[PDB]
Amino acid sequence: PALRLTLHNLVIQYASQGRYEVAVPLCKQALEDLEKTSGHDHPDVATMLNILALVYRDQNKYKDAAHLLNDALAIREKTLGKDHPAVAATLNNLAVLYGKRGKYKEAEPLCKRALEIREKVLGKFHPDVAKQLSNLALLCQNQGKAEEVEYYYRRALEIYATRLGPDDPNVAKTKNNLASCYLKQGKYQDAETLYKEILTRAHEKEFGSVNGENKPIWMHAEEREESACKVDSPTVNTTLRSLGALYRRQGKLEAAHTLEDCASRSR
Amino acid sequence: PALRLTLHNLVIQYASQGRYEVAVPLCKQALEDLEKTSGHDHPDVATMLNILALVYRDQNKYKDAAHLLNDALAIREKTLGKDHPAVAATLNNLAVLYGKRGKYKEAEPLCKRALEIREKVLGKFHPDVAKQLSNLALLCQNQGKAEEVEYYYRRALEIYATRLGPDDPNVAKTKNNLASCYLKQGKYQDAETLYKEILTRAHEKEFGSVNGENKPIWMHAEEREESACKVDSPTVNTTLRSLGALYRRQGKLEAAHTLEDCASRSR
Repeated sequence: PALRLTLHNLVIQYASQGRYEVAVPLCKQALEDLEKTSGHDHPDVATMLNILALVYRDQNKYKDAAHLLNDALAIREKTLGKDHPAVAATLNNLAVLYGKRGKYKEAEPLCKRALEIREKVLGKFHPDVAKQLSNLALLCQNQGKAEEVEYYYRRALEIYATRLGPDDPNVAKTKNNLASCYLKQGKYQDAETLYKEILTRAHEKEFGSVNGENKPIWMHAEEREESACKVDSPTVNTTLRSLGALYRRQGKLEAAHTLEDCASRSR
Repeated sequence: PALRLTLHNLVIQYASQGRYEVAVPLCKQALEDLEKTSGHDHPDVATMLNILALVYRDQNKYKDAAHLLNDALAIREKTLGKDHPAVAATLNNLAVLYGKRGKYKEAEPLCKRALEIREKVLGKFHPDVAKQLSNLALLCQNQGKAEEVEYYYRRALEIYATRLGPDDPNVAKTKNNLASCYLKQGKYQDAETLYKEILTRAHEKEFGSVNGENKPIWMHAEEREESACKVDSPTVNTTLRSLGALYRRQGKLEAAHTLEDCASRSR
């Protein structure tokens, strides 16, 4: 573009940074008009629609915001084509707007496609891609899609656990999420295993060499069923409670009762 | 006993150590006769019947061997009572003899009871329990009771992985055993996950912090499917060949070659 349509454009981003909407929305339009007269339907017209869609979302004009991104998407699909990185960002932004209104059904395909493009660009095992998974799986954690969200969380965990440390929060969060999906699928043992993994891993993040007399809380819980744990971690607390429902289901009531003992003290 | 019936006894064990049977069994009888005249039915007679039963098993006189252990068991149950550690060993030895003749059905309850006693004595999570759970998983495996095998290997792995280091061979061995169980049931995903866990863990036992650009072999294998591992560990080699077979089933033949060529180089 001419350094009119570029400096014009440079301030759009500039004044909106200090959240100065109203100011910016008007300029962006004046730009798009100049662009659609001096070169249409072109990919730049789409980049501007994108910024305008973002500003509308921030003003809670969701109907208007969504409409623009769809038109920016169609422009980018014609020009830059399918599998293009800029098409991936647009699909995500539209999936976001759809999720904000609780339209999960129509958000899933958009998010599924964005992930496919992201795998082509970055590779199947990049962690920018692991985002897309424990985000796309959490699309279907709303839709109760379970067999798919078993697949996507396993794929997600596969990347998180390997590419990042065992003390990374995404690992425990994905494990809890896969744990709930196993519970829903009546695979109680498979859920129990995952919960034990979180607690065992977390026990080792402070209590060194995991000694003979140094056992994780769940072991003491089960051994107590033959009749020192204050941890202010929010994810651990949830794990503590969630399994305290498995121990109740199995009739291991004293263990399950002992699973609130460190969930309500450490909070 | 009198230092006649003790030194008499001391040589039983002594001459049988160098596998000198024929010699020993005659003495063991002479001892049991002296014991049954000078104090019957008593726990020591049972210990001698035990040694006798062991010697008979080694001479392949299985009918005779099993009959004696049953009588030693009944003596120990009367004297030392149920839940006594010495009863546990007897039940295991009788379960062994029954397994050697392919009588798995009648061996399972004996082995199940021995485990219950071992849990009372040592606690639900002592390593010696994981030895029973592995023997118990293997008997069920011979009966084709896969759902129970799955249960017993999960229980054993639970102990091994937690109580012992992640580099402990029992972990990988139990994981391979559970994987085969999963394969037999047609639960290919659950087996694939286990195989990947072994390789990922083993990758971290030399290649430090598991960096972004430092991925495990199976990742490189799958990423290669978009078209440096010499490890002389025998268990790992098996895992590589097994996961390789799953990729072959999925039609990911290039991924399969990657792991297979790694195995055949490290042997």
